[PDB]
Amino acid sequence: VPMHPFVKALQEHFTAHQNPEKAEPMARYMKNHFLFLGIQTPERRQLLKDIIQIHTLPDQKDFQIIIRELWDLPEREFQAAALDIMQKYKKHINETHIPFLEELIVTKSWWDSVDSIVPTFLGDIFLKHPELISAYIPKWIASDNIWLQRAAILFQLKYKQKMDEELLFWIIGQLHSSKEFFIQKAIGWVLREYAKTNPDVVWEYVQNNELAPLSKREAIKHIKQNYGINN
DNA sequence: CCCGAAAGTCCG
DNA sequence: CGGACTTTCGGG
Repeated sequence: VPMHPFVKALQEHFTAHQNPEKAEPMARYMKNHFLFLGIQTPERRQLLKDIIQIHTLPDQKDFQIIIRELWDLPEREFQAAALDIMQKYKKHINETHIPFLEELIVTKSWWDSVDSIVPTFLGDIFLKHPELISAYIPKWIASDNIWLQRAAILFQLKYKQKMDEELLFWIIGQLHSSKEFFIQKAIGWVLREYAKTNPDVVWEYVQNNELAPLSKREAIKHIKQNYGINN
């Protein structure tokens, strides 16, 4: 597939501002799973802005094409740009994009891309179409893929009073035995966050259900102050 | 300005 | 283990 001119312009502009000195620790921070150009977010967003000002944002007919082509580029900044761009097409995104979003989650996978995709884009879709949750979450949990499993945990992260508690706890129950850091941490996170909405329910859950020690400790990082730590 | 979050390192 | 600290980013 021939590169879209918008993507080529973006690649040229990013590459002209690369910083090899910054790229080295930036890559080590991601455990060297990715090449980096060495461009951090404030400049990366300005550089994207430059290209939009010159070329304009492509027609929505090319939205998914742009994202995939950026996803295929080796340096991590292009996936970060791709997520910035998807946000600009946000009002075109609906439930038919769930498989498209799945595929972004399982390719070039790490906590930075997956955390940017799940509580926002997928979170909004399932909030509007909760009947579709059961068409995906059971598969995600059963899959070998820890990022799909993390997606099942985190898609409700920002739901607050719209949280489905029964569902949340069922999902955690399914994954509480996982020895994977990124799963134990996501469980801790989502519980810590939901505790800001309903501390009593989270407290009761962690005191009476099995969790990895990391999950539990992270869950009660704040609300342990409200209940106390027994001798 | 601040704070809280993800990671990360380092230490007992 | 779990705590102290670090950077970057986003939101008040």
